[PDB]
Amino acid sequence: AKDDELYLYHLTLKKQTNFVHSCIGHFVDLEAGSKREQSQLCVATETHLELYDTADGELKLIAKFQNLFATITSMKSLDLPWPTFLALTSDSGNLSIVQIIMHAGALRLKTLVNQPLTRTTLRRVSPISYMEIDPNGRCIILSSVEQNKLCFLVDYAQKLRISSPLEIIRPHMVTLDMAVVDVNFNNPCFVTLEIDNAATQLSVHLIFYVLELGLNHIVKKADYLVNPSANFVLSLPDLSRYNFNPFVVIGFENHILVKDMNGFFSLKVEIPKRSITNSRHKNVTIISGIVQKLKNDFFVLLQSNHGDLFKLTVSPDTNDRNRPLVQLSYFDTIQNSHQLHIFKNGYLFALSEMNNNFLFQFEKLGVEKNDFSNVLTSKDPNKSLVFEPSIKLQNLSILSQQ
Amino acid sequence: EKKERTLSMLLLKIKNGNTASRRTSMRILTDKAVTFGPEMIFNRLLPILLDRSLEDQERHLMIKTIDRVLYQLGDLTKPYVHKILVVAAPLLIDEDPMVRSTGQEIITNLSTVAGLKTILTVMRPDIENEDEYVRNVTSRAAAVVAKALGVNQLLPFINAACHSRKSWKARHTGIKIVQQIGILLGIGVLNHLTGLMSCIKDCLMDDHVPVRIVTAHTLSTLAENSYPYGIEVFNVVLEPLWKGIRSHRGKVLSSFLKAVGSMIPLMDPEYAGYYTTEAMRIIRREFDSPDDEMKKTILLVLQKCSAVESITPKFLREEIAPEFFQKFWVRRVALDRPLNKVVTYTTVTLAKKLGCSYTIDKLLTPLRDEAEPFRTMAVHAVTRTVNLLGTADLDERLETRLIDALLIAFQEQTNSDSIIFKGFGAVTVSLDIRMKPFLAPIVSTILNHLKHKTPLVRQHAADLCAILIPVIKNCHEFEMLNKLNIILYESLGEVYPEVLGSIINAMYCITSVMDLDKLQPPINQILPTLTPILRNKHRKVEVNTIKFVGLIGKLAPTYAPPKEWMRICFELLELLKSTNKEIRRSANATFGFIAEAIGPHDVLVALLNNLKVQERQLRVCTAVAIGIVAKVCGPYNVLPVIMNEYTTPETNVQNGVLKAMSFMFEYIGNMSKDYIYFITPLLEDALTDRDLVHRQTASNVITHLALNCSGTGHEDAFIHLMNLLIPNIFETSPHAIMRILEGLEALSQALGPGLFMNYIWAGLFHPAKNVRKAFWRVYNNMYVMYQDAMVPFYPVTPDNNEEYIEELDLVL
Amino acid sequence: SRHQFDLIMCLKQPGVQTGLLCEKCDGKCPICDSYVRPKRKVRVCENCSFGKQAKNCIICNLNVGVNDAFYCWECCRLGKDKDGCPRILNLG
Amino acid sequence: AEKQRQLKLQKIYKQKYIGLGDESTTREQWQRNVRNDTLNTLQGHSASLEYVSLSRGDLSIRDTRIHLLKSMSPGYKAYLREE
Amino acid sequence: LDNWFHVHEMLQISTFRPRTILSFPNNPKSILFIDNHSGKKQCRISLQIDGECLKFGSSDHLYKILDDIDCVSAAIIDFTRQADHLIICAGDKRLLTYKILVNKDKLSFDIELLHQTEIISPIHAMLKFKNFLLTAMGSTIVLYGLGKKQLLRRSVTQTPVSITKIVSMHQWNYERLAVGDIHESVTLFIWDPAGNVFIPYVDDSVKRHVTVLKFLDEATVIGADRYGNAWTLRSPPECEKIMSNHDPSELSNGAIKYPLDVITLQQKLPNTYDCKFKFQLLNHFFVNDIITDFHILDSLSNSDRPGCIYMGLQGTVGCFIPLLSKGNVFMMGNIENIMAEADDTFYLDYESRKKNNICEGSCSILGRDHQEYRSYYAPVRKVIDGDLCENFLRLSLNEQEFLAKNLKSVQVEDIIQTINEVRTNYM
Amino acid sequence: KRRKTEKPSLSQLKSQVPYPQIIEWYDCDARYPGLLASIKCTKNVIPVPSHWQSKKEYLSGRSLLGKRPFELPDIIKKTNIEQMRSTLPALDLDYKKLHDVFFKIGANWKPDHLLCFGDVYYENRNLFEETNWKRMVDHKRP
RNA sequence: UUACUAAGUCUCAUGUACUACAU
RNA sequence: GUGUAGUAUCUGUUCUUUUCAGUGUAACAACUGAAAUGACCUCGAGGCUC
Repeated sequence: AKDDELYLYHLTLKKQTNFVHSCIGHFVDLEAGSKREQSQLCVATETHLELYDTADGELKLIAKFQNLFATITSMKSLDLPWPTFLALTSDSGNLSIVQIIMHAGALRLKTLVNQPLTRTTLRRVSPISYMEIDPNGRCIILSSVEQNKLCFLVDYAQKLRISSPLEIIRPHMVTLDMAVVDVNFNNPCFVTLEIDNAATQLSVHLIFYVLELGLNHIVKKADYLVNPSANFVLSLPDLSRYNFNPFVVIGFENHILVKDMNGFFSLKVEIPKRSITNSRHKNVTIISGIVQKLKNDFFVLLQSNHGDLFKLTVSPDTNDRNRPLVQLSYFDTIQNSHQLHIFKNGYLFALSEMNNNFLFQFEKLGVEKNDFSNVLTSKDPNKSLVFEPSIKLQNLSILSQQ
Repeated sequence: EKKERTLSMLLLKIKNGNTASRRTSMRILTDKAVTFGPEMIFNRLLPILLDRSLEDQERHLMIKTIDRVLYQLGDLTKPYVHKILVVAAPLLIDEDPMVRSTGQEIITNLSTVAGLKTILTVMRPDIENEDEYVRNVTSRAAAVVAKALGVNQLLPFINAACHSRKSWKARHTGIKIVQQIGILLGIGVLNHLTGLMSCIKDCLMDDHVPVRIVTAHTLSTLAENSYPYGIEVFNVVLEPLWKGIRSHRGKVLSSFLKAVGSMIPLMDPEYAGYYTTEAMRIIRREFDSPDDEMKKTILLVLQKCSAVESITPKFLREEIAPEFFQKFWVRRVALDRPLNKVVTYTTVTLAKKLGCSYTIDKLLTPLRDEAEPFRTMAVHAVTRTVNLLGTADLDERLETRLIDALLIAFQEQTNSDSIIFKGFGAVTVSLDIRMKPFLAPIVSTILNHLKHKTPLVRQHAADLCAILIPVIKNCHEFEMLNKLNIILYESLGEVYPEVLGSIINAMYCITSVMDLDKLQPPINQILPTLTPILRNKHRKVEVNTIKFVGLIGKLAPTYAPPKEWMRICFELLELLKSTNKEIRRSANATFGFIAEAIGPHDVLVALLNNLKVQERQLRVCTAVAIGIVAKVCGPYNVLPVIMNEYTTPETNVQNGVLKAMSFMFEYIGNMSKDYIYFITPLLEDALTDRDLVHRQTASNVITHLALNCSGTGHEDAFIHLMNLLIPNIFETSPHAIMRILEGLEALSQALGPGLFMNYIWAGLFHPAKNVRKAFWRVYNNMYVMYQDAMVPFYPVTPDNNEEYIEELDLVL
Repeated sequence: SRHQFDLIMCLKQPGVQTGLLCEKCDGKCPICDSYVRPKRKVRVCENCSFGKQAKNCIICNLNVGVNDAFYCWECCRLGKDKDGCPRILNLG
Repeated sequence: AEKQRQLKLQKIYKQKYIGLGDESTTREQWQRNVRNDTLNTLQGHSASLEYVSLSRGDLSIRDTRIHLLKSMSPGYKAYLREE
Repeated sequence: LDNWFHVHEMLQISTFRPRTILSFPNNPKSILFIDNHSGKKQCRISLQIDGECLKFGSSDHLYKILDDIDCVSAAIIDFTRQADHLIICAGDKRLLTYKILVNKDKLSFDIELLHQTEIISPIHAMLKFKNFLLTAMGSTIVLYGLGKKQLLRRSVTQTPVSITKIVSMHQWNYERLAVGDIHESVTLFIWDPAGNVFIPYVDDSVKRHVTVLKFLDEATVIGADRYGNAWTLRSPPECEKIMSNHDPSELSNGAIKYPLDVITLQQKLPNTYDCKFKFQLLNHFFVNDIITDFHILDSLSNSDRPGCIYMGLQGTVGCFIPLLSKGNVFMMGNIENIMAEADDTFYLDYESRKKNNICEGSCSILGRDHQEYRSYYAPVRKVIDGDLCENFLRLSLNEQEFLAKNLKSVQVEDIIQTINEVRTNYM
Repeated sequence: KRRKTEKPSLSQLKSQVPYPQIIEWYDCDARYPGLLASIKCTKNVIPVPSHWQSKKEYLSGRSLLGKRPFELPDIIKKTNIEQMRSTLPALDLDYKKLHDVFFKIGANWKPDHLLCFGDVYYENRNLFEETNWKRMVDHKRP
């Protein structure tokens, strides 16, 4: 008898286009004998992976790498004191640090060290889905949505060396939005928002962690309870000019906070709102913050659910004392973008979770901090600014779309 | 607070007692050290480990306890700084690396307990110890305290306390602490490189020669720690280092050369040539060292310079080759072990740069010399050069001279010199196709070394013949095969087991290079002669005999009567589970060819009949033989006869069948997929059988079979196999319960959770308090292996649970 | 272990280090003690390495091992490979 | 001895993998594990996350993700009720 | 190999977010688009045929705006061969009928509102039955005819208790149906004339959340999952014999002789076997995307083997090609088996050379095994994954020749031949 | 005590159930009966094999005494090793023969009985009689 | 035309295997 | 062809304080505590019995 047994041949004709992860490192040196430039980006969708360069002000396919056959749940580049190779975490729990290399006549992706963690599946205990690397590249940190957090201390030698994992386990605390604060080599410090899994009331509390290179463990530092409305954390780099004390930006829904590590300074600045507020209007939120610093001027870009792109700068408030202030303003906005990067060049790569990734070069850079009209301050935390969006697109200029 | 003394007895409970009972003492003392008294606590903790009875594990436990006490008693550890500094100092200077590591850890913990000011006030007045050992211990203690309490945290205090001119003691102790910190930190001297060089440069032009030597040693240690890159700070003292090479005298020039040897490889490419030319005025001139401290330093400096890319091979052949060959390349160091190692290493490192032919045609005299002492080192260096470079740089006259020297060294092997034995094979491999024209020389050498009838001599000759067997016999000669086989099978009854193993290895190499009947010993005679040799209990002898019997049936699978091969297989079946894994691998490697040459049906019937005999102490190995005989054509020749052996009514036989089926499946990953359906009617009577043993081992079959056959598309058969398993979940006993759990987990992979779930769900809670405890085991393992995999399969509906999830019903 | 019951395991997050097994225990998958088609080298937490105890056979806990232990292909699919740190703390 | 080890491995596996029904587990305890894992995978796969984002119609996708995160805790229902 | 397509399409953002896409049965390709507004409920309809779109009437606008109409689900129907109607289901739970017009050398689309009908359910799924609209309520399947002043219920079929809602459904030549669920899986129905009802004749094995569903054949069904499983099921030959040898009218009531086992499964397990048959799993696969649309094409660029191509939500398009003969799937299966553990083979070679003198995930770059990743939710059954064997093409000649030595079969060159054969010949 | 006496009647539990005939008297003491009825009565779940609540260790069966030891699958019985080796109270074979039996002859071959989605084997059951039954419904016709 | 189910626990005996241990 | 200790498994045999309450059990079982004595009526059951 003929066996039915339909034999199907699966092919991926066009590969998954929703880009969930990106990294800013400089991986391969191509077409140039000796060149080192930080401008390049590698972007990953789950299985599929791609590597783009710009260097021209216009984005370029470099090579579409072979199918990894896994779910990449986070990807972050690491830079150590060298060719910058990206640390990649996926299902199987393996922390896989891969370097993009030129082999034969094509670019192939080589793996250096993969460390077994959890098991093979997409899990809550699985220390993936939340990942970040020390901006100086000294240590990589993975965490889990709920159970536990692991942080490896990365060291380079004639062969790469991953230090033994540093474990912290909080049973009932569901972790969300890992954001690591840069440091001067003092000590790595990462910040999370822990929502309690088992509780009578909904409680979302931020928590700070300082990994101690001396004692080789992660230390709970400041546990600050904030309203359940909390959304995300971003890292303010220094505030060295104003008054180790890191400061974080906690995006809430209808307003923004920034908090000290020592709790000395908690600044509430209400996020402005559109003029139309069409039909259903949420309290919104900010989906993606990012930081940039040049010439003593550091501003951050935080975009709302409507796509409104905002900046923050810090003012000493010379009249009172030297103390931080927080100043919102308005930009060209954009469509909703999952993640934002900035080259050493003035190019700002906007990775949209919606449809298309597109790159910019900013010139106007936005309104000056002097104007009291359109800019909000931490002077009075209770205040509201209505603004009509601008389709004229003055501040940002689209260079390339994907 | 006398109970803290009893806590010392509790410390005994941490030492003498159970692991949890021992860790409980530390966990309790961690929350009680603050309420115990720093004085008595230290007075009871320090002498406990200070005694010589502190074992390795005891030392580790004491170190952990002291670290916990310091972490609890941070400020209280200040008054006790004079105690641990007097206790941890000698332990840090111990012989074993573990002792020094524990001492350094204890010192770092004591430093981190108090502040840097306490460590400074403790280590500063300790410089009055006029004893060199006490001074070195204090310097190492200060270095360890600075390596953990911050290098720049103690850098200014040390630079302000050592930059004075009190006496030579402080000036020496400063450089000593600097070198100790640079050695303890390691690669962490990059940022503090210039910060330390700024304070260490005060000794490069110091008046006292001792301070200058200490500064040179510290600079060399820093260059070795911060090597190879990062020579920027090295330029701060690079000029004096390159100038004073031929300026100091005795110890000063020695220290300068020792520092330059480390600074040269880390230097750049431009200034490296100038530094080498400036140092050669005092290096090549003083190549002949009156003592060993100068000779070893010069050898290390020459090796480091050869490693550097600055001085090319031309400069080495011009100004480095003649001096190195005159003052160093000689038999004047035939007894200095350290010198014999250092010169050999330097020559091996420099041969790759100066060309192997440049030394292969210049070292053909030290090996052929009558002095066996220097001849051993010469042969070692020659073998190292041949292994590093290879056989390219080999001239005709040079090759002839090397062959003559090797033959003279092997013939004049008056002592047990394994260097020549190890280098003969390397030289034969370097010969390659040239060994054919040089055949009769090595042939006569091996004949004279084999017919000598000396035990160690015959062993070395057999080893050298087995090493160079494939190069000589495989030269397409067909003339030396008989001359080799006649002498090979002659000394077959050697009482020495090592000589017997060497002869067996040589015969195996000959049989691999020779054929039937090209081999000199007849197959019909070597087979019965080698048959009783396999019965010997010698490890190496049996390991070689197994491979010999296997290779005997390689090209020629016949050369035997079937009864002889069957007897050999029956004899070797008992050695398939020996202690040494090499014999276990050789047995399986030989039995495959043995069964391929004998026949499938005969070997299968023999193995089946052997199942009932050889009761279950070594019976399972016979089953492995069934699984080892079904790897040449697959398990389609072993399985049918197995199934009949299961048709046999005897229990123990059926068990051996089911287990043999398990193992034969785990040894084949991709094979069982096609064989799965023929198995299920056998497991039909297995899983249904009343005996918990048959149900157990059948489940063990389903484990491997399901794991390796999972995803093939046989789930419909797997569904059956499971449907018979589910009723066995409630079966008790540890073996049955774990075999059945593992079986069901294997079924989770072949079926996927969904159906396996469906069973687990319909039994998931239940009132029975027993059924529940049983199924929640399977659901625990399922939750361990799969979570996301089970997510879609939770039978949860809005009426099933209150909250449910509002987002599952969303449809777009 | 799979056979001897009283043997206790470690089960922590494995580090970069690789566990050693003695020539006597060579070839066993540390979970199932199987000799077939090994896959990935065992990795143990740093807490099981440190000093002399690092040299011990992760299986028999007594002898000093030269060889690395590998998981089999059945345990690598069962995921017990990634379960945690295999070691035998109690001698049994 | 063997079962006694299975108790310890029950404690360890329960610690790592959180909810594992041992013998007696309340429907509130277990259903919470169900909800937590289902939401966990809905937000965990960028795929299903993108899906729930559109079918729900939220203005941004991270609203859906952090929604699921918040939805993991029981009090989030009353939290929505208090808005 | 990387692209296999070209995409023909200040800041530009449209307030209208698209909803669904439709095409007329009679016109071979005429594609009608329906969008929504983010804001007050609003819609637009943009029809295109041939090169670019159409004008609306004599107006400049190329699209139509529908105020207060939002579309939860929509499908176009032709009640008569000469008339073309459009079907909207509003979130107000109202069924709206329209009429499409093509002006033909004045050519333009003219949409015309006909009727208004209230609906109990949201109507997540509807399709074209013969002469009729075949729609699915939440619980039940209604078959609407064409009435005037509004459309009428011609027949209603009450679902088995298991089905809560119907995500999607599809028909086979008007005789048969496959009806999907949110929670539960596909269940096939048959239309019985003069019985005026669909009778379920088969259940499905396991619980699967089916987003989109199609027919390859009469007896087999394609389906995807909310979670990314791509599967295909087949009715058992025991059922195919019965339905081939019997009329549907005898299924619900009347004499149909079922083997002893089926009835014993009815009284023994009434919940699972209520539909008295079960789908034996035929093909199963996991594509990490969420498949939006399956389409079964009798030929892909004239190729003989008919393929099925799917577009995923996160975006992707992929195909399942049935392999003729056997040694096609034997060679393909062997190549996939090679590339599966190839990383482990490299690790064992790299291990042996270290015994005589590269991590484990070297070749895969990630720890996931192929069979493990592609298995995932449920093990792949007969489907061999070509996306793996394609990676064999990029590897260097040394690596490829290192891998193919495990086969007594043909050389690397013929391997690459068979691999590249699929895109050429099969599409 | 109070919780044991707090239990709702099984018929009170039937109304919550879409397929009430599966629920049984012992479901009254289900600690979460409203839930257990929903799970047990969910579509595709396969009720626990009923050999629990019996202390017979699942096999005391009198029928187990009369079960046949084994029967070769006829395709393997073609290989003739049955005559070569007598299992009931050496035989040279061909590699091509055995290999072809499993592959050439027996590729499409499958066991005749197997079992279905929810088939569960109770102690008193014997599949063989049902195999001859299914085969007989096939051969014999009016 | 008979619409398919019986032994259990205890006690004191018989039947039969077995496990460490010694000549 | 023996002895020491010990185990398992048949089969035979037999039904342990009538009740109450608690534990326990899926329900049993099992376990834990106490104790009615007297009178009458109908066909081992029965009593808004005293």
